[PDB]
Amino acid sequence: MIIPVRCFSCGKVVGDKWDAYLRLLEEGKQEGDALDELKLKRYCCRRMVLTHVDLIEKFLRYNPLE
Amino acid sequence: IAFGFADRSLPHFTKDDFSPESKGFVENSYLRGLTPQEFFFHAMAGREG
Amino acid sequence: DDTITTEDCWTVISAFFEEKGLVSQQLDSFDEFMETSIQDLVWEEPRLILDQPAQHDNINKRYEIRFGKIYLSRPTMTEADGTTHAMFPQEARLRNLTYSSPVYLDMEKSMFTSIDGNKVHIGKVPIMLRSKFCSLRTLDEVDLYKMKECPYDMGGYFVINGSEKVLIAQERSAANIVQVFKKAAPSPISHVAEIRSALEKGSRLISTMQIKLYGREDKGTGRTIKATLPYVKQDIPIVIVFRALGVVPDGEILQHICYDENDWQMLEMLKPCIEEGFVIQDKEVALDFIGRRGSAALGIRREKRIQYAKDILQKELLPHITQEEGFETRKTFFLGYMVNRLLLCALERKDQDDRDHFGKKRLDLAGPLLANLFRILFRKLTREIYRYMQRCIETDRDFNLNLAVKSTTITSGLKYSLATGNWGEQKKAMSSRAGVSQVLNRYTYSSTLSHLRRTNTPIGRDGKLAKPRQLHNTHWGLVCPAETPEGQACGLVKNLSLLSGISIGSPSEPIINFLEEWGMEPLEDYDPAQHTKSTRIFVNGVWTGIHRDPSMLVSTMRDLRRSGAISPEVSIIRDIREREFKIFTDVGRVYRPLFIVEDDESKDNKGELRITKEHIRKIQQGYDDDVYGWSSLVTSGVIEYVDGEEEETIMIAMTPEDLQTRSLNDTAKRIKPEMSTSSHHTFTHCEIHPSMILGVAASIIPFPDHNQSPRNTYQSAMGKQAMGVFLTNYNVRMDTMANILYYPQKPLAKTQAMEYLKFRELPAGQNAIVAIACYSGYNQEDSMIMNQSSIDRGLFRSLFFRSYMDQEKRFGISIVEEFEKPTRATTLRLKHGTYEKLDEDGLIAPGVRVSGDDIIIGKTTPIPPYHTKRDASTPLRSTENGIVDQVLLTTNQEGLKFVKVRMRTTKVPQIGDKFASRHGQKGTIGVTYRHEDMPFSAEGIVPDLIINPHAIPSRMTVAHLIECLLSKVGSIRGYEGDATPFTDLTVDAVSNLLRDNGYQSRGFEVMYNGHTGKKLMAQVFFGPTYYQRLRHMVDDKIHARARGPVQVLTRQPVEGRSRDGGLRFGEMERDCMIAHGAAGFLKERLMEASDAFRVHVCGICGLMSVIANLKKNQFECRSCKNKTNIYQLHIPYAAKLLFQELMAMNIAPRLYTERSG
Amino acid sequence: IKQKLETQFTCLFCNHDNSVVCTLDKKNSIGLLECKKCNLSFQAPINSLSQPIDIYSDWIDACE
Amino acid sequence: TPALTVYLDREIALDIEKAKVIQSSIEYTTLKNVTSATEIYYDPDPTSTVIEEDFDTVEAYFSQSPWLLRLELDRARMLDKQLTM
Amino acid sequence: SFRFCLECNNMLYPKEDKENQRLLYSCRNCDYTELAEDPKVYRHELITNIGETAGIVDDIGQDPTLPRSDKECPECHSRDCVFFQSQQRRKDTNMTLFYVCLNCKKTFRDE
Amino acid sequence: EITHAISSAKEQVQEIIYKAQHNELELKPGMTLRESFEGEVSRTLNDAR
Amino acid sequence: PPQVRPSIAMDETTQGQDDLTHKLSDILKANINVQKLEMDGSPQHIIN
Amino acid sequence: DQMLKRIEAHMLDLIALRGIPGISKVYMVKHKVSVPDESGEYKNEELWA
RNA sequence: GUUUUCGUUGUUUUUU
Ligand SMILES: [Mg+2]
Ligand SMILES: [Zn+2]
Ligand SMILES: [Zn+2]
Ligand SMILES: [Zn+2]
Ligand SMILES: [Zn+2]
Repeated sequence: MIIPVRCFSCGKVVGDKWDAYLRLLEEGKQEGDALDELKLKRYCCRRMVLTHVDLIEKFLRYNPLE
Repeated sequence: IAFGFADRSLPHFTKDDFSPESKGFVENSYLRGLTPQEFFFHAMAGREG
Repeated sequence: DDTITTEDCWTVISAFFEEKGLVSQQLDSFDEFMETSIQDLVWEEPRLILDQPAQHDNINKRYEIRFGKIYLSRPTMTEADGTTHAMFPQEARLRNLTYSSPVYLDMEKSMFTSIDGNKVHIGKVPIMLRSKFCSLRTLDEVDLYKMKECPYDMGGYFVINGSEKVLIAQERSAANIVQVFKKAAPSPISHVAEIRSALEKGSRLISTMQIKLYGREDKGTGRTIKATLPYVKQDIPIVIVFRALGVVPDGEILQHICYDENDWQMLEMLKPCIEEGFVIQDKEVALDFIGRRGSAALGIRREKRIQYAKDILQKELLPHITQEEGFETRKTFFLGYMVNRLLLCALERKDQDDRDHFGKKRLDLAGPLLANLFRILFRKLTREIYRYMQRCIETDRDFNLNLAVKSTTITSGLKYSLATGNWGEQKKAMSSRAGVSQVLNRYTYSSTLSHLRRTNTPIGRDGKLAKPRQLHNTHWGLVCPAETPEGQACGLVKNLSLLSGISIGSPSEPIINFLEEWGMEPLEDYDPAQHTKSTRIFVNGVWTGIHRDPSMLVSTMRDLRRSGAISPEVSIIRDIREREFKIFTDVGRVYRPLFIVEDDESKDNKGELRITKEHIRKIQQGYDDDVYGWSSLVTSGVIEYVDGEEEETIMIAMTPEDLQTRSLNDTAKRIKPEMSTSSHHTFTHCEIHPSMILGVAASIIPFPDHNQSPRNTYQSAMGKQAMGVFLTNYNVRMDTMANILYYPQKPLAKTQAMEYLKFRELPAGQNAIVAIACYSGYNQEDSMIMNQSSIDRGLFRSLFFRSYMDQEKRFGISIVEEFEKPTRATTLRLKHGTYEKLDEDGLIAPGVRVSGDDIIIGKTTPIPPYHTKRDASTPLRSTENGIVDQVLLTTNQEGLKFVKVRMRTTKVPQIGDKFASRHGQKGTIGVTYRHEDMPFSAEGIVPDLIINPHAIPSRMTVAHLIECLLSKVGSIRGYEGDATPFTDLTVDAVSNLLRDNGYQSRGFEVMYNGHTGKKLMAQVFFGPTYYQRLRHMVDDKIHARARGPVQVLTRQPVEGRSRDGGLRFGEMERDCMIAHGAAGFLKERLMEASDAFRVHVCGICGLMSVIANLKKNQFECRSCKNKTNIYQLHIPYAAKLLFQELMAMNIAPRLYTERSG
Repeated sequence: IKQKLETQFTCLFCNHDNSVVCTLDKKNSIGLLECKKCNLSFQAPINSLSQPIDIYSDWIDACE
Repeated sequence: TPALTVYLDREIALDIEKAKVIQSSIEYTTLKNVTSATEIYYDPDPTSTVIEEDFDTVEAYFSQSPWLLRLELDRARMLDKQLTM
Repeated sequence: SFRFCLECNNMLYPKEDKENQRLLYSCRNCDYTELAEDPKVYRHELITNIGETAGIVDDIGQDPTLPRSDKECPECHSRDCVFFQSQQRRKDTNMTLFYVCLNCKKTFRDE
Repeated sequence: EITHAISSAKEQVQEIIYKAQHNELELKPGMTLRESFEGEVSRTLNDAR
Repeated sequence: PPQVRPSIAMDETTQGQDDLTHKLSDILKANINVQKLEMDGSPQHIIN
Repeated sequence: DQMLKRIEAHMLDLIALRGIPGISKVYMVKHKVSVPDESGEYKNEELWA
């Protein structure tokens, strides 16, 4: 859950791309070209976004105590 | 590796299948990967050890 | 219609799980429990009669109670203040309650004084959390969104007192089968024909019989046969019991035994049996013979002796065949043929009976296990009505009838069996099975799923053997061949395969009708001459007919099971060679769905699949083009269930390639059967996928078929204990341990069954960068080198949660302890920890930075008598730090406040932390190095972790190399790579694509020494891999003890890292020290580091019998009046204990400080 | 070698526990029985497949 | 594994067939090893027989209880044993 | 081959009548005393190789799991046949596979 | 070379199969005919590997 | 000595009596029963 | 009749024909025993046993 | 107030 702020293998600012990545996904688009559009050049940065697993949406769909 | 079933080591082999593939001789290397029958035979050997 | 590919097979498996799933067996088992099993167990004896024969003139005042229908209620927990509410599982967990519902019955009364409705509460039944009567069954997901349950948490267990207990299914031998074994030669018995003849329905033991063959060859006289019938005190000859069972002439005994009359050897071998039974020439003398040894009482006389022998020949002898009258002729024929099989096995004309083939074994699920336990508990329920309606029948009072029904009868047996683990009664603690029910693990999500699909063989190490632990060919495709426990339980405790389903239990009578539909020849008709080669037909193991034209009937049964009129799981087996046939519908026989290759050679589909792309498209719709579910494929005759006993009689195609019988030089492909002499192969079936021989855990490994099987087993074992994310609502659960990864990552290498496992959604591990070399020298010996930058960014950072449970207690009725802040005045015997964190109610606030030596839950307990209160608090664990995640305040069941405090900590890797790959590659961290010191690539790229090359020569993980290569390729191309076993992928093509990726085909790349930037001479194989964090850390085992608490009895250092345990010095360590000449060292290890007391013993008697007082300086040996000849002894306290029990056993071990000479 | 058996059988005459003695003589294939308190006698036929329990059972059949 | 490492004399240790004879003289032989078959007759006449299997044989050898203790032996097993019936 | 009496049905014990000096098969329970077709009393061969052909079932030709072959068939002459072996479990059971076919069923050797 | 070595060993195995299945396999000292077949095929396939 | 079979904590403070103590109590109560077997009416088998 | 069978069964086993009792079989075994050379060195010798 | 106070049976699973 939640993409890392900094790239584990490299250290590039990557966090502010997730919403953009979903935007790219919506138009039935291939993955790799979209990642390249996201300036993901190092394949470490590339699979970090490619293979990230966000999980808060199920956690947030739980009705909280407040 | 003997014929575990009735006169056969696997249902994919036949009765009295004296040929190597039906009795546990590996025909592959670890590079190539192993067929399911002989994979089960290597499982035999590993569990034996 | 067209050829069947792999993705079509995947779609078939999608239908399979969308209808069945993987809990279907458990669900249907427990539903069968409370839909057929419970009612039958209730009404298995529906008649309760009492009487008062005397006067009232003369009368039979007949108190007669008739049983009736049961009642099921929806879960309601009934608070202890009359504020009754319908119970929700979340509340049950929060308040430590049992997922149990009340049940009721109609035990109506019928009074019959002769001259000669009512709804009581039976008890409260714990319920499996996804049965049809579960509280949240009809409620939809949004309702579930209001009750806070993890949608991926898939039930299948039981909730008792807030603890989740799962009933482990127990595998046991299928009954009602002949079991001839070779008895030891130095014994009068040669071959033991055994049959556990017990009622098929219920699958419960009624009796068994073992016929033993006496004598040897040219030794031990004739080949006499005398078996010990159940409850007889002597081996009675078989010919004699044949006389007693109706057929007194011996030719009838042979007509029952002899069925190949062309043989003379068996005739001359049964001649001695005729000679010895010749003393018996009629049924009367034979029955008296049996009754004399029948273990009955004395004075029964010949008449009742014969009657009891006849009954025991009738009941408890072949009870699965019959217990009533009329089939004693069937008894004679069945016993004759069973003796014949015994004799043929003795002659070794047939291979001796195998002891592992699952076809003779079943699996008792939660259903029949609970059925048996309920049988026990209810058999001690129906009787306490009698044992109370006798003390009141003499008074003939207006009995309430709601006070004689001790309803907690069936509460406590189930509570003890599910809580302690012993399936029986606490009084009968001995001879009880332990482990059938165990606490559900939620360490990881699979720690539940796989946990819900175990099997166990409860034989015991009574005789070690390898057969219960060794994999067998019959285990192919039916169980996971890599998932096994460690040493003590390795091989045992076995898991299913992926597509398995268990027979929930169908009535056998429909099968009886299906078989009798083909002109069955009765067992009475079975004759040596007439039926010289006819087919003997058996049901569930009971021999129930003969036939001479069996091909038509077996074909019809096969096609009918393809149709669905026969329950699709019912096993049909045709023993062509031994002129036999057998149908099995008993509970516990496990089946796999096989693609139905046309076996009747009448079409091109012979050697092809009945299921075609039409069926695949229909399934892809999810419905039918006028529904097409999984049962649609099963009942359409294109896929059918098969058991192992059926499997050994069928020939199955591995992949869609060898279906049609076939008619170069590639070093990246596998091998099918050669087909050189056997030019033809009519495979009757084909698996949906060979990769489905795997297990739930095995469906995780990338190419598990390219690595050593022992490493595959190690992977299977470590997979359940690998760190990850178990449940979505981990927070609302107050569990002993909870582990959640900061950043779960879907593996770059994936299987296709992965897709079904939803591993993208609950991934265990991260894709981190590894390079192979020997750079630091610290990578040796299972150690890895780590990138510090990734750790700082949080790679494999995680969250741990620990829930402490506390509660107030009732010493009396009003005497209660309270959760309050301990102080120096009201509280005595305080502890050095800081109590300040407590505020008003002995509860710390949520979010405070808790640590050890600090009280988190304060409790004060009364002292038995002004200043009569003791600290009973439970502070945080000494070497544990973190922040309080959550504080739950509730009550218990009745009246005491119950608090659940979960504390949260962040875990970060450190030198020594344990990790493993998906290829058995396990090790700890050896050293961590920062970015600048480790070498970089041409693009200046460093790995996250470094491993030892020495694993490859030794551990030989080719699949790890393939995984790393595919990982590089996927990361560059930006997609999820597939690693499903038994697929057509080739490494050479991947290397070519890597060339296309502008990278070296074999993955090598120049590193530049981090300290110097110099091009390291070799080009380093360097890229991503999917690894997993493991439960074992370094700092949980660091433990030093110079002096701590000592055990209350031994006066020696305690054991256990929890309570400052000492190092238990093994005896081999003593021996090696002795060989090392370590006298003083070992002495002080036993003197100062261990128990050491000084005493004053006598010099006359030489015993410790001396009243001793150092301050008084008086030492009087009351034994010998010795005061001056008293010696001081500084010896271990354990020596004092030894001397003590030696004295206590009236033994006098006279210690002497001198030498008698 | 003859084998006396100190049986625990109780006869109906003297109501003395530990009184009946069952001795089998298979040299002549003929059994034997006595008592130690009332000193009764009993005889039953013993074949190649006969036991002292058979002796007592046949005695129960005969006397009663 | 009861097994005795008998060392033959130098001249036998360089010999085989005499060593073979010693080996056969050490290998315990009973008719049990070499008995091919056994069929007991009650021969009606003590000094002859009425069966084709031994008529000429007993006519040649005979030149008491008529019950017959008859058995057959294997010629090949005799010659492998290096014995005769 | 041993047999039982018609009415006694117990063992036909072979014995001598000294008056005639011939072999009998006389049941002891009753007066049934039959003559012996052969004065042979008890045949107990110490090498057993019989019975491997008496117990043959008809529908063995309709058994799908059997191996195929290019081996020959004297009777059915099918060019795709099955091969089984002697039923003996003896240690010295020679691995002489007795070939068989769909229509033959005979226990014949193609050695 | 590996492939043809394995194939040649398989052919030798099939030859041993034929000899055993027609009793043409000469008996080894202290090694029964079927077990001789199994053992010699084992030796052959180990030689293959 | 009581040190040998001390008050062993069945629950933290609540001590369950030692197995040795239990058995000693049983033996001694049986012994006192035997001591009572003489002065009372003991019809033969009761003493046994 | 019975005594004839008893004697037959007994003497099927209690007729010692030849051989040393307690020795079911013997093996014809080589031994490469070392013996010195007349010139002074050593050399192995095949000796049967 | 120097000092200063927890334990066991049974059950399961485990760890090179
Ligand atoms: Mg270790
Ligand atoms: Zn990166
Ligand atoms: Zn003294
Ligand atoms: Zn008497
Ligand atoms: Zn008769």
